[PDB]
Amino acid sequence: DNHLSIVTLEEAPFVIVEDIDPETCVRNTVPCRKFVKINNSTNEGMNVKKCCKGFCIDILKKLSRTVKFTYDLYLVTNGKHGKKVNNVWNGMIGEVVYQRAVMAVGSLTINEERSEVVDFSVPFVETGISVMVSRGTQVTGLSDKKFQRPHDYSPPFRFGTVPNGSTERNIRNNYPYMHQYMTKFNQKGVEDALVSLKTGKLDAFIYDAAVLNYKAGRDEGCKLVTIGSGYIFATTGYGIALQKGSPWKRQIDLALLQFVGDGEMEELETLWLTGICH
Amino acid sequence: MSTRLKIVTIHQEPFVYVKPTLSDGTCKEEFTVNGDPVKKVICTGPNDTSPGSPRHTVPQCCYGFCIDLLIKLARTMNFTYEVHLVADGKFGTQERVNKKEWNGMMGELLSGQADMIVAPLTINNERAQYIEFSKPFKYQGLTILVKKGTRITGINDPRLRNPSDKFIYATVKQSSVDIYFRRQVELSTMYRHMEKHNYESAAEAIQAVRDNKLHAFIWDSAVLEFEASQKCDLVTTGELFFRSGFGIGMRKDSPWKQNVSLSILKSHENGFMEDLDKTWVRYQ
Ligand SMILES: N#C[C@@H]1C[C@H]1c1c(C(F)(F)F)sc2nc(Cn3nc(C(F)(F)F)cc3Cl)cc(=O)n12
Ligand SMILES: N[C@@H](CCC(=O)O)C(=O)O
Repeated sequence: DNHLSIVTLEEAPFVIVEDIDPETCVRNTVPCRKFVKINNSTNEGMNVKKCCKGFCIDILKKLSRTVKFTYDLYLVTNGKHGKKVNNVWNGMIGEVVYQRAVMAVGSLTINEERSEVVDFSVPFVETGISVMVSRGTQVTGLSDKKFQRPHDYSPPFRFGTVPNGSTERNIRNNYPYMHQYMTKFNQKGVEDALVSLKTGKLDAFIYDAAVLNYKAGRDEGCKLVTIGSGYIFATTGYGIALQKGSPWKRQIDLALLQFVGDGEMEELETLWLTGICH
Repeated sequence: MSTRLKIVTIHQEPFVYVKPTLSDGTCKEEFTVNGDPVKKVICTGPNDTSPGSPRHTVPQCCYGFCIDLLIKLARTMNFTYEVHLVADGKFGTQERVNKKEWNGMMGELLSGQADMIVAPLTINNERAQYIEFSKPFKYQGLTILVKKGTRITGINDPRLRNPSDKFIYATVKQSSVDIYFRRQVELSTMYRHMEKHNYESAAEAIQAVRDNKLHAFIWDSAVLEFEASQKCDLVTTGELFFRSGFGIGMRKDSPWKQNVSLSILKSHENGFMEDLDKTWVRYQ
């Protein structure tokens, strides 16, 4: 029981997906499969052989080596990270909960509701909630009355998130008014969100801190920034999700704390996360 | 016949303040900047801090970021408790006696003297091997505390990387910073200089930087940044190296470990943890 089924999800620079070479996976990439449907009038599909690289993938490679396990990596096709719909978990969390995966590796936010259904490793990347705006935008943070009471402004401040992840869950639980106002500014993803910001179609984008900090540090012309000194609300971290009472957790926690201690972790941050903008 | 949790803490401002009780055995009534009353607890502990001396246990007053967290955890999980300060005044390391033994709060927890560690206790591989840590209630790192004027680039400064009896730098004996410099061969030159000048407690080491006895003090940034914002004669130098978290310590068999972490997660998510940072750290 050394060959583990592992789920991932594409989110640069943590997890990056590529097409296989002209005929396997080269260099720093590992093989990863994605089930692709034949049509939408069927359940029939084929697992396409793809290649995976990125910060979280380098962490997987180190754990595989240290903790001594081999794996079969696949990309989730049901949800994304994890959402409880009518008490049924989807995404990476669902895969672990319904035992299709031994572990979920990726830009997976540790939160209380997910922790009730899966076991998380120690956090290996600091995250939380940040706000991306065009440099100069006057907003104190999530608690700003531009967000909390948007209709007190003429015209009202335009802000959204990418729904169904830990960010929206957190806004839903803490700012009921803000949440119901934001939903008309829901973004299909990070790339759409940044385009709306850069083209004056959005005023602020609220999202995962680690991803927003990476995106501002690599912004062309260093126009888009995170409010404060790249400040983090509801500070949390990314964790590897494991089944509850999993035997793999102990070994995985010690290896991660070893990687931090050794300097191995700072090397990955240098390699994948460092930016030009400051 | 007691189901009351034994809590071990350590004096470490701004997380745990330790003041004497009033002549009648109570805590002086105080108030935060927001006019709210400062929540205080009676914490027993030694008065004679000297090494190799008898320890006369006395009731003292405890308050701070970690006490407010304890009170929140106790209310949420519906447990009763009693607070005592670590008898030897140490965080805790595993030292060779053939046999290896844990000291400090680590020692106290493993021996059953404590049922829980509620302090700014660093999560590391060495301790995680023997005890259960909760999810972090604070992420921070290491930095250097010097007297205003003393110029250092950081951990990669030749006055540190190439030690000499000219520039005396240290940390705290039997702490996580002590474990960090010892385990890493890359920092063995620094560790060997340090081992000869390490202080019993951070307060002693902070006063040593004031009374010109210590040049640089390598310690937790949550503590150091707070100390530099209060005592304007001291400033922190460099950025952060060995970024680490503080967690609640329990035995691997604790029936509280799951609910302790869920409570910490809830507190980060609802702003309670940010409020503690506002009340105890983010000021002046
Ligand atoms: N322990 C530990 C790991 C090693 C240290 C660590 C990171 C490291 F880069 F070092 F790998 S990133 C990180 N973020 C948080 C931020 N964080 N995460 C949480 C959460 F897990 F509770 F969500 C709470 C807070 Cl603060 C806490 C934390 O401890 N760490
Ligand atoms: N990392 C987040 C996704 C992005 C977000 O919603 O902030 C999660 O695990 O849900």
